[PDB]
Amino acid sequence: YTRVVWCAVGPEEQKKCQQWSQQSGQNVTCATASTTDDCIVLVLKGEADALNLDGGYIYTAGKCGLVPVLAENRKSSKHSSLDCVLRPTEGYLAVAVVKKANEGLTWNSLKDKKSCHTAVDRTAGWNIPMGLIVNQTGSCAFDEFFSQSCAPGADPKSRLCALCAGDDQGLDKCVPNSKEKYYGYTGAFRCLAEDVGDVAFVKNDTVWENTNGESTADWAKNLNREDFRLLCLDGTRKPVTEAQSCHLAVAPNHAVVSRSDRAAHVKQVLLHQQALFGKNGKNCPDKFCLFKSETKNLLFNDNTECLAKLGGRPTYEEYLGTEYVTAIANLKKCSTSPLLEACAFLTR
Amino acid sequence: YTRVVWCAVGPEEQKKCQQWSQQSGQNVTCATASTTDDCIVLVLKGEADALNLDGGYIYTAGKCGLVPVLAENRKSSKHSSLDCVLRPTEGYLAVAVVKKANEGLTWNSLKDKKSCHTAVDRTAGWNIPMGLIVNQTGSCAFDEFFSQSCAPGADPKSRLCALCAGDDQGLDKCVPNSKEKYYGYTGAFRCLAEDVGDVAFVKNDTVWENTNGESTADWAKNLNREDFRLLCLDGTRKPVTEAQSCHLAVAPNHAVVSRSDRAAHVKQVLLHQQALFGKNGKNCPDKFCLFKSETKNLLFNDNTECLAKLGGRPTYEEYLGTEYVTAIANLKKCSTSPLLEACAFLTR
Ligand SMILES: *[C@@H]1O[C@H](CO)[C@@H](O[C@@H]2O[C@H](CO)[C@@H](O[C@@H]3O[C@H](CO)[C@@H](O)[C@H](O)[C@@H]3O)[C@H](O)[C@H]2NC(C)=O)[C@H](O)[C@H]1NC(C)=O
Ligand SMILES: *[C@@H]1O[C@H](CO)[C@@H](O[C@@H]2O[C@H](CO)[C@@H](O[C@@H]3O[C@H](CO)[C@@H](O)[C@H](O)[C@@H]3O)[C@H](O)[C@H]2NC(C)=O)[C@H](O)[C@H]1NC(C)=O
Ligand SMILES: *[C@@H]1O[C@H](CO)[C@@H](O[C@@H]2O[C@H](CO)[C@@H](O[C@@H]3O[C@H](CO)[C@@H](O)[C@H](O)[C@@H]3O)[C@H](O)[C@H]2NC(C)=O)[C@H](O)[C@H]1NC(C)=O
Ligand SMILES: *[C@@H]1O[C@H](CO)[C@@H](O)[C@H](O)[C@H]1NC(C)=O
Ligand SMILES: *[C@@H]1O[C@H](CO)[C@@H](O)[C@H](O)[C@H]1NC(C)=O
Ligand SMILES: [Fe+3]
Ligand SMILES: [Fe+3]
Repeated sequence: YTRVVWCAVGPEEQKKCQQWSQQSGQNVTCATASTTDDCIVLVLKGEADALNLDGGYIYTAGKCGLVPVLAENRKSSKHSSLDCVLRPTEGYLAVAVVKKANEGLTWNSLKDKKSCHTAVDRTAGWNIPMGLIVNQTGSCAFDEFFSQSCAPGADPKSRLCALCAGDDQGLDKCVPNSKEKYYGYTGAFRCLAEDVGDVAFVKNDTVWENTNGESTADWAKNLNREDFRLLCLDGTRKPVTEAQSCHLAVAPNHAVVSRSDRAAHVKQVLLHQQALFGKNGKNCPDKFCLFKSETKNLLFNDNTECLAKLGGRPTYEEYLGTEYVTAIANLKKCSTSPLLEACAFLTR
Repeated sequence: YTRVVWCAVGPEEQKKCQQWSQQSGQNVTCATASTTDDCIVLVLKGEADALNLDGGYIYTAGKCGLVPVLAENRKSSKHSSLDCVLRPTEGYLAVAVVKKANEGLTWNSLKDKKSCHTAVDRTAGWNIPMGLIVNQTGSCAFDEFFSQSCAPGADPKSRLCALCAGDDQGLDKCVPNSKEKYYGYTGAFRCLAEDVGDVAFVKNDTVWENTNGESTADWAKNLNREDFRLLCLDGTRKPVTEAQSCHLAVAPNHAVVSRSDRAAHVKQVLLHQQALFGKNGKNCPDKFCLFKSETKNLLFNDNTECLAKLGGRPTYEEYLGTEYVTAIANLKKCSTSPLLEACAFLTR
């Protein structure tokens, strides 16, 4: 079994993964589930080997005994010296984003507003904001804080899914995959853009990448980053240019996880797939580009330069950092997740 | 070591080999094992010298350090001028064959149909089809693709062996030798003919040789090649007459393999045995015919005119060709062979 089985979340990821397999000569093959949690179960059971996860999902994989292998790396501010694969990773910036023409809306007037979330359990979409809201209100009732939300992966019957749109035909509302119109960094921003929500919980990069002709998609085509502001924790609003002083927190980068027994194999194969199909890939763009989709962050973020090595011998705890682990642990006391309950005994 | 020890797969091949030995004055001697893999292990151990193999099996022999000696050669379309032994080899046409009266069945509707295979690891039976299926689906789960199969050599407990019938008393179901009813080119076609399966993976020649009174066997006696069609890769069906435009791939011809140290010896001896017992053999048909069995392609294909010389100094790679080698290597990423694991350990 030299093939590395990649877990694709949803049918759009599955098409890119099938492409990847064909061009990889089955050095990579595809399993699919409708959700990230399902894919974490596939890797647990050895029906799949790996997938690239948001840090919040890495927490779930970690509790279930999976390990981080390689981290997403985007273009930094300084070094063009060190190779991308050896270059220190820079955490992305979790921001709350509002329309500039919705004056009166601050961090402190968020209660019973409409929210857009990348999905439940994701770092910028959910762990960071809802962690802060629960901590500030001293209440576990984050499910009643917003009047209405789109938070893919929530209970589809609840107000947390009220604003989710699903497919073109409106099927699979609130399913935490890319077939849901408002799923992900893209989808949550599109949710704020089409004014379905008052606030979107996304990362700094998402705002830039979908404004001022930077995206070619018809909803994002004619968007100006002047029509948007960033809610800061100090109550103030600011332009999207001052993310560095107006962000909720710094997220650890999306990273690949595997079973321990498969990590070395998965690492070696990916370093080589990156060399062939990465940013400066021998076979990118004529054959296949690993880090490009229909600008819909399939398998990897489209802004991924390469997958980088980590420190020596890292656990999910070391990778995410003690602080973000404690913030997650605390928010999770207000909830139960099936996978966290199922796997709880492994790290207790 | 002037004796050439021939490896016979199964007891029917052993009877023909013993006959051959007797008539050869022990210029040829017989070893037997129950499977082709077992026979390749005998040659590895020096407990035998040689046998005639399908190209897929030649890949396994090759990885275990064996070399090709002489190729099967059947009647071509053009030259009756050049001697058979000097005449370029053409190589056979791997086809998917259906009943014409199973309308709706194309290459693209094959999933969870019933399949018939010559055996696991054979070129037309397995490598070509399952290579294409795995590449198209981007999945290594070829074992779950068909609902049920007969693929001799598969796990006898699995669905890949579900349709295999064994011997007349039903013993040794799925054993990859001629005692299994649906073993080989003949057996896989008989599997389609008796409607045990919806598709058979065989070569062009097998269809012709068992239809329109061409075979005298009771299952093949009353078969019309109008009641059969060829699945093409472009989705279309076609008559068995247009194999040239409706084939999965071109297979390298079955060929004799030996240890490197034994190739020249085995070559010299066989050229002479062919002269005595081949198609226009001095002693064929009054004493012994090397290229005739009880219509069971024993040791050699019955459609073999002679064994032909190869180009100067060919490896298994050069003989099978870079493209078919790549296809095999890629399908083998989805599997593990103990024999290939052992041989990697003891060729390095
Ligand atoms: C699919 O994966 C295989 C397995 O890794 C890839 O082929 C392998 O590529 C490596 C690295 O380039 C080769 O290693 C080389 O060894 C030679 C010494 O013989 C050295 O000169 C090179 O510097 C390098 O270390 C290796 O030959 C090769 N392995 C095999 C088994 O073929 C292949 O590129 C991948 N294909 C795709 C489409 O991803
Ligand atoms: C917030 O997100 C945006 C989008 O990722 C970040 O803007 C990016 O900033 C970097 C500098 O750190 C720019 O990199 C430059 O790339 C060009 C070539 O593309 C090159 O000429 C320079 O050498 C440099 O490396 C990048 O262009 C820019 N992206 C966009 C679309 O404006 C920004 O850094 C993030 N903000 C914070 C505070 O982290
Ligand atoms: C698919 O397989 C069939 C069966 O092997 C092939 O048909 C065979 O074609 C050969 C050579 O073209 C025929 O030989 C011919 O024999 C006559 C005299 O017997 C001679 O005048 C010709 O010059 C030629 O040598 C052979 O009889 C025929 N066999 C049958 C049973 O039909 C067919 O060629 C293969 N298809 C492709 C596309 O390769
Ligand atoms: C696998 O399929 C794709 C398209 O279907 C093709 O481009 C690729 O070369 C195929 N691989 C092989 C080994 O044929
Ligand atoms: C057997 O081999 C010897 C030695 O090469 C040769 O002279 C003889 O003609 C052969 N006999 C048969 C039956 O092939
Ligand atoms: Fe994230
Ligand atoms: Fe064959």
